[PDB]
Amino acid sequence: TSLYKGVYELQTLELNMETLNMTMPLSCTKNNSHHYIMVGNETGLELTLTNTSIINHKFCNLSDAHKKNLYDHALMSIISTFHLSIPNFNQYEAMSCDFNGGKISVQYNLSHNHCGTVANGVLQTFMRMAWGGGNWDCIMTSYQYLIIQNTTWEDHCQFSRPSPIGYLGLLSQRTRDIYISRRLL
Amino acid sequence: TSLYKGVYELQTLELNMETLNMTMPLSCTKNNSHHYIMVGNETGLELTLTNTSIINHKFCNLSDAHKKNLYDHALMSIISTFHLSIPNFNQYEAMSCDFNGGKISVQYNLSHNHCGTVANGVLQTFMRMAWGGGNWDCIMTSYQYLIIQNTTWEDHCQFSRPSPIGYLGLLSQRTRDIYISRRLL
Amino acid sequence: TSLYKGVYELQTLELNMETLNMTMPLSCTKNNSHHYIMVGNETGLELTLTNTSIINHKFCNLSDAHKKNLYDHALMSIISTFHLSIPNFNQYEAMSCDFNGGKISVQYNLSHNHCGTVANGVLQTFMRMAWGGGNWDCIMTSYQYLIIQNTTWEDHCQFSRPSPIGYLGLLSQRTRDIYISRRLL
Amino acid sequence: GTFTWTLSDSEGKDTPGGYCLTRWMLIEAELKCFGNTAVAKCNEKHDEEFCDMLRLFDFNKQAIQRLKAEAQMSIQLINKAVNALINDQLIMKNHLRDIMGIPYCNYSKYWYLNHTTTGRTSLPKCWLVSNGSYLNETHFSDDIEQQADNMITEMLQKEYMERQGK
Amino acid sequence: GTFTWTLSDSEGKDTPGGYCLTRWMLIEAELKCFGNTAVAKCNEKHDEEFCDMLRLFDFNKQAIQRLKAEAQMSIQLINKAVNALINDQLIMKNHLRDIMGIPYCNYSKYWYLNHTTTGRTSLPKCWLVSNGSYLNETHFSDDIEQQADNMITEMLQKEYMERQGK
Amino acid sequence: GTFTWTLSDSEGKDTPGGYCLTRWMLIEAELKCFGNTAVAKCNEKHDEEFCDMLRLFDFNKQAIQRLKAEAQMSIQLINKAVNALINDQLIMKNHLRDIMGIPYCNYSKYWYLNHTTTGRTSLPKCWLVSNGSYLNETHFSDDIEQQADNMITEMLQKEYMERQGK
Ligand SMILES: *[C@@H]1O[C@H](CO[C@@H]2O[C@@H](C)[C@@H](O)[C@@H](O)[C@@H]2O)[C@@H](O[C@@H]2O[C@H](CO)[C@@H](O[C@@H]3O[C@H](CO[C@H]4O[C@H](CO)[C@@H](O)[C@H](O)[C@@H]4O)[C@@H](O)[C@H](O)[C@@H]3O)[C@H](O)[C@H]2NC(C)=O)[C@H](O)[C@H]1NC(C)=O
Ligand SMILES: *[C@@H]1O[C@H](CO[C@@H]2O[C@@H](C)[C@@H](O)[C@@H](O)[C@@H]2O)[C@@H](O[C@@H]2O[C@H](CO)[C@@H](O[C@@H]3O[C@H](CO[C@H]4O[C@H](CO)[C@@H](O)[C@H](O)[C@@H]4O)[C@@H](O)[C@H](O)[C@@H]3O)[C@H](O)[C@H]2NC(C)=O)[C@H](O)[C@H]1NC(C)=O
Ligand SMILES: *[C@@H]1O[C@H](CO)[C@@H](O[C@@H]2O[C@H](CO)[C@@H](O[C@@H]3O[C@H](CO)[C@@H](O)[C@H](O[C@H]4O[C@H](CO)[C@@H](O)[C@H](O)[C@@H]4O)[C@@H]3O)[C@H](O)[C@H]2NC(C)=O)[C@H](O)[C@H]1NC(C)=O
Ligand SMILES: *[C@@H]1O[C@H](CO)[C@@H](O[C@@H]2O[C@H](CO)[C@@H](O[C@@H]3O[C@H](CO)[C@@H](O)[C@H](O[C@H]4O[C@H](CO)[C@@H](O)[C@H](O)[C@@H]4O)[C@@H]3O)[C@H](O)[C@H]2NC(C)=O)[C@H](O)[C@H]1NC(C)=O
Ligand SMILES: *[C@@H]1O[C@H](CO)[C@@H](O[C@@H]2O[C@H](CO)[C@@H](O[C@@H]3O[C@H](CO)[C@@H](O)[C@H](O[C@H]4O[C@H](CO)[C@@H](O)[C@H](O)[C@@H]4O)[C@@H]3O)[C@H](O)[C@H]2NC(C)=O)[C@H](O)[C@H]1NC(C)=O
Ligand SMILES: *[C@@H]1O[C@H](CO)[C@@H](O[C@@H]2O[C@H](CO)[C@@H](O[C@@H]3O[C@H](CO)[C@@H](O)[C@H](O)[C@@H]3O)[C@H](O)[C@H]2NC(C)=O)[C@H](O)[C@H]1NC(C)=O
Ligand SMILES: *[C@@H]1O[C@H](CO)[C@@H](O[C@@H]2O[C@H](CO)[C@@H](O[C@@H]3O[C@H](CO)[C@@H](O)[C@H](O)[C@@H]3O)[C@H](O)[C@H]2NC(C)=O)[C@H](O)[C@H]1NC(C)=O
Ligand SMILES: *[C@@H]1O[C@H](CO)[C@@H](O[C@@H]2O[C@H](CO)[C@@H](O[C@@H]3O[C@H](CO)[C@@H](O)[C@H](O)[C@@H]3O)[C@H](O)[C@H]2NC(C)=O)[C@H](O)[C@H]1NC(C)=O
Ligand SMILES: *[C@@H]1O[C@H](CO)[C@@H](O[C@@H]2O[C@H](CO)[C@@H](O[C@@H]3O[C@H](CO)[C@@H](O)[C@H](O)[C@@H]3O)[C@H](O)[C@H]2NC(C)=O)[C@H](O)[C@H]1NC(C)=O
Ligand SMILES: *[C@@H]1O[C@H](CO)[C@@H](O[C@@H]2O[C@H](CO)[C@@H](O[C@@H]3O[C@H](CO)[C@@H](O)[C@H](O)[C@@H]3O)[C@H](O)[C@H]2NC(C)=O)[C@H](O)[C@H]1NC(C)=O
Ligand SMILES: *[C@@H]1O[C@H](CO[C@@H]2O[C@@H](C)[C@@H](O)[C@@H](O)[C@@H]2O)[C@@H](O[C@@H]2O[C@H](CO)[C@@H](O)[C@H](O)[C@H]2NC(C)=O)[C@H](O)[C@H]1NC(C)=O
Ligand SMILES: *[C@@H]1O[C@H](CO[C@@H]2O[C@@H](C)[C@@H](O)[C@@H](O)[C@@H]2O)[C@@H](O[C@@H]2O[C@H](CO)[C@@H](O)[C@H](O)[C@H]2NC(C)=O)[C@H](O)[C@H]1NC(C)=O
Ligand SMILES: *[C@@H]1O[C@H](CO)[C@@H](O)[C@H](O)[C@H]1NC(C)=O
Ligand SMILES: *[C@@H]1O[C@H](CO)[C@@H](O)[C@H](O)[C@H]1NC(C)=O
Ligand SMILES: *[C@@H]1O[C@H](CO)[C@@H](O)[C@H](O)[C@H]1NC(C)=O
Ligand SMILES: *[C@@H]1O[C@H](CO)[C@@H](O)[C@H](O)[C@H]1NC(C)=O
Ligand SMILES: *[C@@H]1O[C@H](CO)[C@@H](O)[C@H](O)[C@H]1NC(C)=O
Ligand SMILES: *[C@@H]1O[C@H](CO)[C@@H](O)[C@H](O)[C@H]1NC(C)=O
Ligand SMILES: *[C@@H]1O[C@H](CO)[C@@H](O)[C@H](O)[C@H]1NC(C)=O
Repeated sequence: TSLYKGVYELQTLELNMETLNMTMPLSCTKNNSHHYIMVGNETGLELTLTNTSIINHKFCNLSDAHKKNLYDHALMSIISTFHLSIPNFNQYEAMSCDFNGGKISVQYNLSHNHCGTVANGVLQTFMRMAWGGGNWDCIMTSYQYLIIQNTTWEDHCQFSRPSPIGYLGLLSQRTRDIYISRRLL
Repeated sequence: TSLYKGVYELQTLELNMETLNMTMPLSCTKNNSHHYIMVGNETGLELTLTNTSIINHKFCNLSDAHKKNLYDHALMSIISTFHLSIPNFNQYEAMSCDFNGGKISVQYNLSHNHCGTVANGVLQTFMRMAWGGGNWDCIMTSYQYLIIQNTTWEDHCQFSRPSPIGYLGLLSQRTRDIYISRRLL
Repeated sequence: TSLYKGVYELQTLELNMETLNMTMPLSCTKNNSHHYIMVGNETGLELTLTNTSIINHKFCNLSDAHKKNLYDHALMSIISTFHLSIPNFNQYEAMSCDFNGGKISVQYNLSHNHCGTVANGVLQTFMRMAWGGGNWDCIMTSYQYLIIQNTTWEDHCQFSRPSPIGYLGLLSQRTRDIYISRRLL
Repeated sequence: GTFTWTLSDSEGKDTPGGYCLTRWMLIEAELKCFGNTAVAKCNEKHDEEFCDMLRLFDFNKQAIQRLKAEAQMSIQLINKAVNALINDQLIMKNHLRDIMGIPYCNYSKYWYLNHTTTGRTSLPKCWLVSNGSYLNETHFSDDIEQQADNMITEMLQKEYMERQGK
Repeated sequence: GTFTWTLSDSEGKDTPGGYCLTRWMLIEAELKCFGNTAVAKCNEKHDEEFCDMLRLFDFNKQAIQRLKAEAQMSIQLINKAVNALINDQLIMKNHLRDIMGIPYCNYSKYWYLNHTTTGRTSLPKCWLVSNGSYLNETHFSDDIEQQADNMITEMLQKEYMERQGK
Repeated sequence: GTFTWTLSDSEGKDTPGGYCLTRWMLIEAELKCFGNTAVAKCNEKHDEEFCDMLRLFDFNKQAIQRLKAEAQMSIQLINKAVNALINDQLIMKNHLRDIMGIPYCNYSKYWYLNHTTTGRTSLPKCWLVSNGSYLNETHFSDDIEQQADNMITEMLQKEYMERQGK
């Protein structure tokens, strides 16, 4: 109905990204706090911002998880990409995990210049990962925990459409801002 | 003899890439199972697919090898690139090594769904490195082991021409798909 | 005063890159031996080639420094980038550090083919980092130590203008030539 | 490096060397075929989000057709192909615009002009979002006008060169 | 990937869609504005050091204006934006030329031509350095002559196209 | 980023701004000089395998001439120059075509057209391989015809613009 130069009618299209599900992961946002990344039609990860922690120990037994080799390889790959993308992560106590039985549960304790804290790096990475919704690029929230757990497929994308863009963009961020912890990497 | 559009004869050329030997590694294939990457005209790496293992221990004393600093630095760099290019490597016992006296001996135990195995990841990296020769992109072979040993220069390139392409392409693959094994890298 | 084609005057401009101080680090050269990378108008790193060592122990307590979390995060990032950019670093005793109280002190011991030594890789990385003007690209100097310590602002750029180019270029070099020290990274 | 994936030949003969998006790939569940002119830009442009989404979709279809698809996912395949498929820096630029409060692209919606009489169209450009909502048409009408002008100038130049050759 | 940062609109109206370098960004403390022709090349070329410095400076300005600046630095911001702003391979090329003894660009100094009568200019190209000193003008005068030749050829071709349109 | 290596000036004066491959770089042990027109495409194209091999060979020669070559190799040098010399994504695309059963380039063999009378040629394109053998010439003759048609159109346009200038 909108006519430009008298001869050019303006038209739009919207891509149904959902059809990419078998060849790339799809991230979406349910609301401010809840976000999902689905891999195929059967499994995925739920990312929750929450005041209720679910892990009450200081362990993250990654090597035992690898040796047991019970987890889903795609989910562990995604988790690794997320963690390697965090900038300036230097408080290993802030991350606790549970992999018993092959499940994937990772919890970041965000409680405490506020910019140079684990909470900021974690939240920036989370913002990049779902890309769905302080000084310089600094982010702060009121949430005490970020929890990442495996989940089955369900139509979660109420606030934003599923998209692989965040994950693909984050792929290049891996190891970009990691610190050296020993002289021999 | 082959005229196109009446006035354009079709001609061809083939590059002798062996002349690049001093500035970049050259890979070639001997047969289905045996492939080589030579560095200059003096030394190189022989990669063999075989049922006959040559190492019968579970050690890989990389730190001690670095300490002694007797190996060829270029060959160790190539080994590092190869290992860092393997996707989703999570069975450290599957890789064994011997470096005494500066020698390089590396053995990947490929014995075992078949898509989600160390065998597949190792074989994809090897396939890229030499360019020779399952679900999705997954690869399986009948060999039980992949062995990497230093070797002297000899005219081995019977099946494929020497080429730097595999190594150069693999350079960008480094660390792209490695897992996290601790919270502080 | 320089006329080309009778109608085209040749004119020049020079950028004051110092004005970028707030958004990217700026490196400059004092003389052959001394080079600096400043971060903002308040802090930075002094890099010195010297015969006078300041550290006489073999420790580098990187993990304790991370745990204590007293250092400047930007300076630690720059140090991490520098170290991860060194090619083929394989003698961890050659690098010593002091981080007590949030200070940064790093000392590379360059004393000893001469090309395949820690001295060569560290010096190439340092040359790249400041870029202020052996066989192949190999570098050798008569200095026994490279010392990196934090410093406050002063007008240091007598020999070369401040520039961010070296740091930005080195960002892509990170981890490109690091050796594997274990099977499970 | 730079993207390299060549688009597969369009199924629809109306656009011989163009590309067609079938009913499954679009929300309006219709078929949209784009001509040679728009698709030729996708080989050389570096800032067209739409050409990166086209490469993604084409890779998806070809992978589904030539490889035996299974429900368990091969993250490795896309992990290796991603930089051959899309410019991750386009993504970074959209992120930077987002964090700076500048209107940005969510790769969801695209606008293009359609020359009713002939059926020729322009290369779709991303419909930007800002403050959580799509921009109103009046906010970027200048870009649409620019697109009409360029499609005019290029058509005139092609017609002139045609006249020249004859 | 490839650089993507779009230059912000020039403050000076003399160059409607061009770019202006203010007194602070230059050592001679004057204002130098470059026209649409030179700045449009910055969108498609990959080897123009000057277009990478323009993108860096524009990023700097935009960050200073849209983000709350503090003296403590956000290293992370530039770490993420770098490849969206500049081609690090340009840097690698200049480094390789340096270590091989070929004159190289150290991003300080640039030369360009000025058509006195009209004031239109060409895109500045780096003044190379070698052996610790700037090249003498006689050492690269051929490139300057070539640039003049390009400025001629292109202007005549645009004028022809103009003739074609009328 | 993007490749940046500028090709060194051709030794042969027959091609003033082109490039020459000496007898050592080819299996047929002869000298092949390509003109400035074909080699100029190598500065802007991103998908020409031949231009990436040219950059590799030129880097090899320049490194051998300006650096003191020794038998022990400086792998670091090529490790840092690689992305400045070639697009690794071209390699990734050829790998993806290989694993999908699509004909692919193994960088060994290249074909080009020769205008006998004048001696001008086109930019060589990789001779694809499939199922362990080179494709038969009849399988890709359409691409050769496309190359001839494009070379004709560009030639006609250059003479027209010449006529324009006079
Ligand atoms: C993450 O991993 C930790 C540590 O795992 C241990 O160490 C690694 C390196 C491997 O060797 C593992 O096999 C080890 O288990 C786990 O914590 C451990 O949990 C186990 C199982 O519950 C505990 O073992 C039991 O502990 C009780 C007695 O503990 C006391 O004595 C031991 C030995 O002296 C001592 O280490 C401990 O501190 C206590 O003093 C008892 O029920 C029983 O006999 C058994 O020994 C083990 O003690 C725990 N280790 C520590 C250091 O607390 C986490 O459970 C695991 N988490 C997940 C989610 O998997
Ligand atoms: C790779 O590295 C392993 C481990 O090396 C050890 O650990 C590293 C961290 C360093 O500290 C090394 O110096 C250590 O040796 C090597 O295995 C070791 O080989 C050495 C040399 O043959 C063995 O030392 C001998 O072992 C015999 C007795 O062993 C018994 O007693 C020791 C001590 O209590 C005990 O550790 C071992 O399990 C046995 O119970 C004997 O001939 C002699 O006295 C001497 O001690 C050493 O024992 C080995 N360590 C282990 C854990 O088995 C590998 O040889 C090396 N491989 C390669 C290919 O390089
Ligand atoms: C990029 O940003 C844009 C702009 O914000 C964003 O557009 C929004 O998308 C959401 C999600 O699709 C839209 O919300 C929908 O609106 C209505 C009313 O509620 C319903 O159709 C939807 O809910 C139904 O469908 C859901 C999915 O099946 C179910 O989960 C749910 O139970 C309902 O059945 C849904 O809420 C929203 O309207 C638009 N906004 C605008 C202005 O159009 C876009 O999604 C973003 N793209 C990406 C890839 O993130
Ligand atoms: C790209 O793909 C092509 C096509 O598949 C592939 O070409 C093959 O190259 C190999 C290696 O050059 C050729 O093998 C030769 O074959 C003949 C016939 O037996 C022999 O003359 C040759 O033996 C000579 O060379 C040996 C090694 O130097 C010596 O040991 C021996 O004494 C001889 O001097 C040699 O085996 C093969 O014929 C072609 N195949 C075809 C169809 O042309 C090419 O290698 C691939 N390139 C890359 C880089 O992978
Ligand atoms: C690119 O290469 C060029 C050419 O080599 C190089 O230019 C050089 O810059 C330095 C630093 O600005 C110049 O040295 C200056 O020379 C005079 C005489 O000493 C003085 O003006 C300067 O000293 C004063 O100013 C300094 C800066 O504020 C103070 O630190 C100092 O205390 C003095 O107050 C200074 O020494 C040198 O002359 C030029 N060379 C030429 C040939 O013009 C440029 O720096 C290189 N750029 C990069 C980014 O590497
Ligand atoms: C997430 O991090 C917060 C902040 O560190 C943790 O809360 C902290 O819990 C510790 C104990 O684990 C408290 O330390 C103790 O506090 C009192 C004195 O203040 C006393 O009992 C001991 O001497 C000891 O110091 C600490 O105060 C508390 N910090 C707070 C509440 O700000 C929290 O436990 C972490 N959550 C998880 C799930 O790990
Ligand atoms: C490895 O590659 C190197 C570099 O291409 C090869 O060295 C080069 O070998 C050629 C052929 O022998 C030499 O050319 C000849 O040199 C002299 C005059 O210099 C003379 O005999 C001939 O007229 C001819 O030009 C070339 O100089 C030489 N280059 C260097 C720097 O040594 C080498 O042959 C290759 N090795 C293998 C096993 O292929
Ligand atoms: C390469 O990997 C294979 C597979 O893991 C290794 O063979 C395995 O060898 C172990 C012992 O080292 C065998 O375990 C033992 O088996 C029997 C019961 O089955 C019994 O003796 C013990 O209780 C123990 O479980 C294991 O079965 C065997 N796996 C096979 C044959 O599939 C092989 O040793 C590796 N090669 C090298 C050179 O290390
Ligand atoms: C580091 O670079 C920054 C950014 O260029 C410099 O801050 C800027 O300094 C200039 C020159 O003093 C300021 O311009 C002046 O500002 C006021 C009006 O705003 C007035 O005095 C003048 O008319 C002139 O425009 C500029 O505002 C200031 N920018 C900010 C954001 O503070 C800084 O000086 C440089 N630091 C060093 C140590 O060189
Ligand atoms: C920087 O590295 C140099 C070279 O490694 C260090 O000098 C070395 O110091 C060690 C002792 O720490 C010397 O080893 C001892 O030497 C004599 C026999 O030569 C004897 O006392 C012992 O049996 C032992 O082998 C070593 O010779 C010496 N190397 C030299 C002088 O070239 C230097 O200490 C390091 N600097 C710092 C600050 O750590
Ligand atoms: C989740 O809880 C926080 C408060 O966490 C408490 O304070 C921390 C410092 C630490 O001691 C925790 O253990 C405590 O549970 C809520 O933050 C409040 O937010 C409101 C609304 O913005 C604000 O007015 C209050 O001042 C905040 N309180 C504090 C102490 O900062 C936060 O809102 C909770 N999140 C949700 C979604 O309910
Ligand atoms: C810094 O000192 C070196 C010499 O270091 C000594 O020798 C080493 C082998 C090792 O044992 C160190 O601990 C010693 O302190 C000086 O190198 C000399 O340089 C001159 C001039 O180039 C040369 O003629 C001498 O042969 C060198 N000496 C040696 C032993 O190699 C170097 O010059 C000193 N640098 C400065 C700035 O003072
Ligand atoms: C490959 O060549 C080696 C070395 O001669 C030989 O031992 C082996 O049998 C060959 N392998 C195959 C699969 O033909
Ligand atoms: C492997 O390297 C060692 C150390 O130089 C050497 O002695 C040995 O001969 C090499 N092995 C082979 C098979 O060439
Ligand atoms: C370089 O400058 C430093 C700092 O002023 C000074 O101590 C040193 O003597 C200088 N070095 C040389 C070699 O001139
Ligand atoms: C640095 O600049 C800030 C303003 O951005 C100012 O507060 C401070 O005094 C300056 N520091 C120095 C040492 O000049
Ligand atoms: C969204 O909100 C910001 C302030 O939060 C405001 O500056 C901006 O103009 C708003 N966007 C629109 C499109 O009005
Ligand atoms: C600088 O020295 C090199 C050799 O070291 C020489 O080739 C070059 O010509 C010198 N520079 C100038 C500008 O003359
Ligand atoms: C090679 O064989 C495969 C099946 O193994 C077949 O699909 C393919 O068409 C063959 N190659 C060619 C060029 O026909």
